[PDB]
Amino acid sequence: MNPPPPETSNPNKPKRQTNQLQYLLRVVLKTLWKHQFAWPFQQPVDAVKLNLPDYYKIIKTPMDMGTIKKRLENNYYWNAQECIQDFNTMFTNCYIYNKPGDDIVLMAEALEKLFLQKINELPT
Ligand SMILES: Nc1cc(-n2ccnc2)c2cc(O)cc(O)c2n1
Repeated sequence: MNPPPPETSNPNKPKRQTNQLQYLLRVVLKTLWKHQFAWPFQQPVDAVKLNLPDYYKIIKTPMDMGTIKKRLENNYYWNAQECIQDFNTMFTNCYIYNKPGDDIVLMAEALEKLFLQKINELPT
């Protein structure tokens, strides 16, 4: 049984649009999305479909690029740092659930390096 996915809207949370958050959607997320190793990370982990019944017994703060994308489209974040923290949660979850050298880990590590290159310089 999968948990509910992370929220992509919250009326109690203030919204904001910044140049940096626009960039994280238009440039960073949409470039990572096209990477050959992006597909495992484009939606929440379906533990039922993927036959990973222990996934959410281990990962208690799930995050994925589909959720991040919807948050960016919703102007859900206050600032770029909040969105960057969601990317880092996504990568860290993969490294927690899996072991060094696993195929999925190699995929996450390549995306993380590309992510860090793209956010090295943000607009002002
Ligand atoms: N051991 C695995 C297998 C995955 N997977 C398997 C088939 N498709 C994705 C997987 C997918 C993710 O988004 C994150 C993970 O931490 C995963 N870990």
